[PDB]
Formats: sequence, structure tokens, C-alpha cells
Amino acid sequence: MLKIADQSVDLNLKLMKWRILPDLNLDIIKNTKVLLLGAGTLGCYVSRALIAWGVRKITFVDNGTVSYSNPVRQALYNFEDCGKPKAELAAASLKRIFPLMDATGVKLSIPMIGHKLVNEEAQHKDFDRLRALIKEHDIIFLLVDSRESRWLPSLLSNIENKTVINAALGFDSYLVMRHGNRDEQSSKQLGCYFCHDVVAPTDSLTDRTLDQMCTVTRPGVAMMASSLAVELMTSLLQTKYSGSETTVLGDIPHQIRGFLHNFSILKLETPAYEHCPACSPKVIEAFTDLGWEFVKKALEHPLYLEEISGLSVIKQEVER
Amino acid sequence: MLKIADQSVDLNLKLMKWRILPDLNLDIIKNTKVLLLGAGTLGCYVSRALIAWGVRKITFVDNGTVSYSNPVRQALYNFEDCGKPKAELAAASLKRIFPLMDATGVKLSIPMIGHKLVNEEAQHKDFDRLRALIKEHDIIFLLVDSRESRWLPSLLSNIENKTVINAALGFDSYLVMRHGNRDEQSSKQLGCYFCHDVVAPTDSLTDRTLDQMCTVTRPGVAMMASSLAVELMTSLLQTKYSGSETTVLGDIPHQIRGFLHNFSILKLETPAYEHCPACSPKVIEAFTDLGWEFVKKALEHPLYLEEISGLSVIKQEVER
Amino acid sequence: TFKSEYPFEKRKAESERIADRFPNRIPVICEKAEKSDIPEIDKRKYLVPADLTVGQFVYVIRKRIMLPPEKAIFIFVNDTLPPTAALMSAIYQEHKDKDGFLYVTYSGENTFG
Amino acid sequence: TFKSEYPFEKRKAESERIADRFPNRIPVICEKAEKSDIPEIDKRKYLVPADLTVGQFVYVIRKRIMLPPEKAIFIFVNDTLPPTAALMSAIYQEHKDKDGFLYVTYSGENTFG
Ligand SMILES: Nc1ncnc2c1ncn2[C@@H]1O[C@H](COP(=O)(O)OP(=O)(O)OP(=O)(O)O)[C@@H](O)[C@H]1O
Ligand SMILES: Nc1ncnc2c1ncn2[C@@H]1O[C@H](COP(=O)(O)OP(=O)(O)OP(=O)(O)O)[C@@H](O)[C@H]1O
Ligand SMILES: [Mg+2]
Ligand SMILES: [Mg+2]
Ligand SMILES: [Zn+2]
Ligand SMILES: [Zn+2]
Repeated sequence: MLKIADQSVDLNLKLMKWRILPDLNLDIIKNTKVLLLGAGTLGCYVSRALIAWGVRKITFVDNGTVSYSNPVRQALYNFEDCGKPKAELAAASLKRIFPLMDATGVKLSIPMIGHKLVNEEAQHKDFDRLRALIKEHDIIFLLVDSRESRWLPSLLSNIENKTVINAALGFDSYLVMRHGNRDEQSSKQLGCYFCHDVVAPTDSLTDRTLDQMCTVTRPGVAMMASSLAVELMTSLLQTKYSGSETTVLGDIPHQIRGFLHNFSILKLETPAYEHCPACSPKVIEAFTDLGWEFVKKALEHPLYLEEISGLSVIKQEVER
Repeated sequence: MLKIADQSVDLNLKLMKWRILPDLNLDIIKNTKVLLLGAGTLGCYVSRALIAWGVRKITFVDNGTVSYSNPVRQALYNFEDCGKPKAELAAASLKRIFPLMDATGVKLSIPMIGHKLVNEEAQHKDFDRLRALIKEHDIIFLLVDSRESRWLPSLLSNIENKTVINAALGFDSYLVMRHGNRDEQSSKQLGCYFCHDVVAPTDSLTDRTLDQMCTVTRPGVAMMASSLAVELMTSLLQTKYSGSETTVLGDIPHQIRGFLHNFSILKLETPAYEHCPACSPKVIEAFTDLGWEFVKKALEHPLYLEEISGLSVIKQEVER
Repeated sequence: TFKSEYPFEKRKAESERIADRFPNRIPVICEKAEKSDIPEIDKRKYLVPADLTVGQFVYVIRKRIMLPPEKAIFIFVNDTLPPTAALMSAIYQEHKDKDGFLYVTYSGENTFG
Repeated sequence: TFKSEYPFEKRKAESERIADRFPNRIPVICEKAEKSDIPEIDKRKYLVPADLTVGQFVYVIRKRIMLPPEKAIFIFVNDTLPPTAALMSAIYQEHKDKDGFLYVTYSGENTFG
């Protein structure tokens, strides 16, 4: 029955090209290898939106386990799943939906800048493991839940030259954006999640208390951010039109921010900031030059990172 | 383990009130009895968004079975579920997520205006069955896939005075809106799905061919329309502010339409149109006066409906 | 598009020439939404009478366009859905472009779920 | 709000009185986004120097506001995210309200997933 099922889903995709958008390229989408850093609310919704699009290769990266309150908000897990490791359950879950999916679950811990290294060798392995995964996939979705967890992936992904789609939620809002990639021929590079502030991502969980901030969000933000995130990827995957920033599936914004209280959505754009503690040229040079040696330093000394990117040369300038 | 689970989900909801929106009323949402007319893509997503919000009583109304291509787009069904009846599988599915859910599945066929009555008594029973269901619930979500299937539910719901949230998808867009309710004290009533055109909903499926229209949509629309639909309901459920059309959760638009090609969203509003083949006063009078006798006529003679609401007196006027 | 094939001058002109000659008609340009899946005809120019309602103007559109009654449509007027029971004049008074014409878009109504 | 507590006249006035007296500073009103979950202080009025970058202006905001470095923020300027490496003057040249002041909103950056 698998054949007839495969054919059925396939025909549905073909119909949108054949009868509506003949210029649409479904193959590019189908063959795209996707790496999902995060198997929580965003990770579950984004992954559901991707099989619907025809994507066959999806890999989940998450080191946590299914919590009691996860099911109602994380659409790939059930109540019986509680206690079990997420990444794998997640891949198993996609297969229960479409058995031909090439779903995989990697229980990997993403080293977080700002936290103390607990096991050098162990966390050096984590580091290489993550880079390999980013290396083998085509689109990396940054669906983690802390500012810190986004730093390493942003960088490795910039180094491996992969496209990155970053999604993050707030209680009432959401941000979905694609990081720029450094092109030799184009003196124009779009910003990354980190080009918007002037502080180096650091430990924000260890010191966290309810006083600091509650993590609950309005259910709606997760669903929205995910769909917009996947529709961005599918459009971005289309050849753009000669004289415009558009494709067969429409625009291809750099940054999208939404708000529920006033049911709005803004498209935006921000150029790469040279003192970014993530995409700054000085930071890329340091990585290319020293690899894991430099990262280990940034990892335990966020301020160091600032010294490297120049975020200090500018605060120091204002300081005087 | 059910207790500890229940407590966990409950605490997550309480935290958004306690630490973020103390004025928020979670109880009103929790106790809301929801009727979902449609257990397909919209029905599945809307239902997932509702348990996340804390809603405990959800009833699915759908007379179809799980198709081979349904799983990848309808997030409550798996591949093994193919062939089985939707409404029930759907309710079972919610329970696998949150066992304390009061999920129910009613395999009911909604009589469609424009189609020939195949079994009077049988379809008279269908009629009463639907009204009872609309009668017992508090919010009715119209998540069906044809213009015709929306007529009867719009009317019964107007008669029983229930709030209705209507969601419909297009290939690239989506519409989410709440129908107005007739208030004796307020000479202001918002429009319904049907107040926007001047044709009486009729058979559009029997004569349908690929030439007419393909039913495929971009995966994103379903997810968006659902979340916005539920966030509308949760806001609408809050006491509005004295001097404004807003609540603790923000605005409460009448109509929301979105588009993917340009990542936009519009809020809109349309007053009740007196010649609406659904909410027009003349149509309500006819129903109050003749019940099933009148409906049977509209059901098989859409043009009749027009004669009753006045859509003929206006085309006839232009005709001269 | 109409504007894409004519400058403000030539457009702000035929507008006044239409107002001066038929102070009873209304200069309306009606064309299908960019990404909508429904019929369209070369007749983008319409001079409807001011007393005619939006509903009545909508009937014309679907008639002239040869649209079946099984499929519905909605119309935009500066990203707004005009009351179906409003006078095409009152609409023109509120949404007319500085070029003298009232721009109207129509698109297939959403019905999937 | 600032505008909600002062009319166009009194606001279009202190703007020119500030331009005439300090042609090197920039009249900026900085306040937290309506629905954002972060710190705020009564000092909504700022007169920063034109050569100072947005980044530098952002440092001030989080400093003066007493915001920790673990939490980030972004700023709106007419529903736009100004390049972090832009001169507060060039920004004022493009987003100043007719009342002479540059309105800026800041909000907690989104980090959940
Ligand atoms: N450093 C990391 N390495 C691997 N996975 C991570 C890392 N940090 C976060 N994650 C994963 O990111 C996902 C975020 O999902 P999400 O925040 O929505 O739910 P949660 O973190 O499990 O708990 P909650 O529902 O309260 O937020 C989680 O599944 C979490 O395990
Ligand atoms: N008259 C009706 N009575 C009861 N249920 C209905 C009626 N009409 C439609 N439905 C249900 O509405 C749902 C619409 O879901 P949806 O259109 O997204 O998927 P589908 O109709 O099953 O097939 P497809 O994925 O191709 O659209 C279906 O589950 C269908 O069975
Ligand atoms: Mg979390
Ligand atoms: Mg269908
Ligand atoms: Zn950057
Ligand atoms: Zn109506």
C-alpha cells in the first residue's frame, strides 16, 4: 500500500505545479537535505510543514527528552512518549506519518557559548559532530530556545556556506529570518540573528529565574513562525526573477517579524554588521585560522568574542 | 502519571496569566465547548492549537475517511490510519495527546445546498443532528472544504446564537473570520461568509473537473489560518476594553485575510448585508416560521433562496 | 496593468473628460488579483452609474467575465472589502485614486479547508 | 506615551529649540514596545550626537535602562530595523516625524523555539 500512498502524496504536489504554477520546481524541494536544530514546538511544526511540501530528508538534532507538558504543544509527541529521547522519537514520528521519509534523530548537545566547558574532549566531539551534520545537509533550521544555542550553529553554518533559516518566539510575537551568506562577487551580505544587538551571546539560563522571564508563549506563535519559515525556504529555493527579489512562489524576505495582539506581520532587512559576534569578518578569520582552539575561548569567554569582533572598540569609543 | 501530566500542562497555562497577562481569563477558554465542522487539514491544526490553549471539550464533525494523501497534511492522522473514519480517529488522536481531553467524533454528513436530496427522512435526521450539536457547543468552527457546506452551519449557528469562526483556504491565501450575531439592542451586526457576493451557494462539486479547479494549496496556508483562527477565538473570549475594540490579548478583528507570495495579512470588516442568502433577516424569518420545511426548499433550489433574501430583486433591478 | 500602461497625465485626463461628459457615471478599472485562480477579460474599463450598489457592480463583473454561479469572489478597494450594500458613488468618494479612477480588484473566494 | 501627553505644537517646538541650540545632537524619544517583556525607565528623552552609531545608541538604551547582557533587544524606527552600523544622523534624516523628533521603540528579542 506504500506505493499507492507515495503516488497519492506525490500527485498532490505535482498538481500545484502542473495546474497552478508550472514554473514551480518541486524536485529542488524534494531533494533538499534538512537539518533541524531543535525538536520542540518549532521543530515539530516546521517538520510537519516540510513533509507536506515533499521534503524527504530531515534530520532532528536535540538532546532532551519528552516532558509531561510537551505533547499539547509539540505536535510530534504523545502522552505515552513522555520520558523518551526527543530527536529519535521525532524521526520515528515522521515515519509513522510517511513511512518513506528519511527521518533521523541525532541526540547531540549543542555547546552553548557562555557556559563552562564540563568535558573538553566530550564537547570537542560534540563540536565536530555538529559541523559534520551541518556539512551534509542543505538547509539548516535554527529552532533552539536560547540566544546562546544559536551562536555556534550560526557560525559553523556560515563557514560551511549553508543556508540558514532562524526562527525564534516571544510570548506575543515571532521572528523568522534567513542569515546572509558571504559572497566574494557580491559586496552585499544580509545580516544574521546576531547583527541586531551589541552584546556577545552568553549564559542566560543558569542565572535564570521566574523573575527573569517565563518561557510560555501563545500557542499561535509557534504554528505561524513554522509555516512562514518553511514557505520562506520553498520560495528561496526557486530561481528568482531577473529584475526583482521575487520567484514563482513570490517574495523572499530577509527577515519577518509577526505580532498576535494586532494580527500583523512585517517584512524587514538588515545588512551584515561588521562587529557581529557571529558573522563579522574578524570572527570568520579567527575560525578559519584557529578552529576549535578559538571557539573554545569564545565558548567560555563571551567577552573575548567581543574583543575579537570589535564590539569593544565601539563601546570603548562611546565610553570615552 | 496522568495527574502530574495534567498539572504540568495546567501550570504552563497559569504562568502566562500569572507572570505576563494577569487580566487573562483562562477558565473561559478551558470550559468552552468547541464544535469542529471538518476534520481535515484545518480541523486538525485548529484542534491542536486549542488543546495547547487549554480547551477541554472538542467535538469533530466529519463524514469522510482517512485518504492516502491525508497524513502528510492532516496532522492528527498517520499512515496506518488510512481507510478509517476521520471524526472518530481524530477524537482518539487528541486523547493520545492529552488523555483527559473530552474529545468526541461524530460521523455526520452536512446536507449541502444545491445537491439533490437523496433520502428525505435520512437527511432530515442529519439536519436535526447538526442543530443539536451546534446547540450544545459554545464556539463552532466552520472548517469544511466547499462553499455549499458552509451555508446550513452558518444559518443554524446564527439561529442558535452561537459564535462562529469561519476559516477557508485558497492556494496562496486564507480567510479567517467570525460571523456576526443578531443583537436586539445593537443595530450593528457584522457580516458573514456569505455577505460578500450576490450568488446563492450551490452545487460546485458534482460538476467539478480539474479544469474547474484543483484543490491543492501551499501547506503554509492551513497552519496559519488555524492558529489565527484560534487566537481570534481566545481574544474574542476576553472582556473587551471600555473604550475600544480590544482585550487583554489584543484586537478582535471581524475578518482576516492573508497571502503567502507577499507574506501579508489584512484585517477587515464588513457589515451584515440585508440580501445575504444566509444572514439576511428575510431568511431568518423564513427559518423561524417554517423550519425544516423551508430549508428543504433552499437545499434543492438555491435560486429559491435568492428569491427569499432579495438577491433577485436587486439583480432584477439592474437587469432592467 | 492599466497604470503600468499609462502615465498619471493621460490617466488624470480621461478621468476628468469622463466626469465632465457623464457626471452620472463612475470611472472604474476592474481587474483580477495578481495571484488569483479565476477568469478575466480585456475589458478593464467600466463607467458604472453612481446609484448602482457594490453588489450590483459585482454581478456585472462576474457576468461580463463569464464566471459560473457555483464559484464566488470578493473585491478589494485599497485593500478593503466594501460593503456589498453600498453605493458605487459613496465608494468612489472614499477610495478614488488621485488619477480620477476607482481601482477595483476581484479574486476567487477561498473555500478549501 | 510622549505624543499622548503633548500636542504637535509643543512637540514641534522643543524640536526646533533643540536644533537651534545643539545642531550636533539629535532629538530622540526612546520607549519600550507596547507588548514587550523588558525593563523601562522614565527617561524617554534623549539628545544623542549625530556621529554616534545605532549600535552605540543601543548600548546607551540597555545601559541607562539597566538591562543585563544575557538578554538582547532590537529597535524599531517606523516599523523598521535600522542597520546597527548606521549613523544616528542618517537615521534621523530618514525617519524623523514631522514633529522634529526621531521615535524609537525597543523590545525584548525573541529566543524561544
Ligand atoms: N543545546 C541544545 N542541544 C540540543 N538540543 C537543544 C539544545 N537546546 C535546546 N534544545 C532543544 O530545543 C527544543 C525547544 O523546544 P521547546 O523550547 O519548544 O520545548 P522544550 O525546550 O522541550 O520545553 P518547553 O515546552 O517548556 O519550551 C527542545 O526540544 C530542546 O530539547
Ligand atoms: N458535508 C460534510 N459533512 C461532514 N464532513 C465534511 C463535509 N464536507 C467536507 N467534510 C470534511 O471536511 C474535511 C476537509 O479536510 P480537507 O479538505 O483539508 O482534506 P480532504 O477533504 O479529506 O481531502 P483533501 O486533503 O484532498 O482536501 C474533510 O475531512 C472532509 O471529510
Ligand atoms: Mg524550552
Ligand atoms: Mg478536501
Ligand atoms: Zn551577524
Ligand atoms: Zn451574510
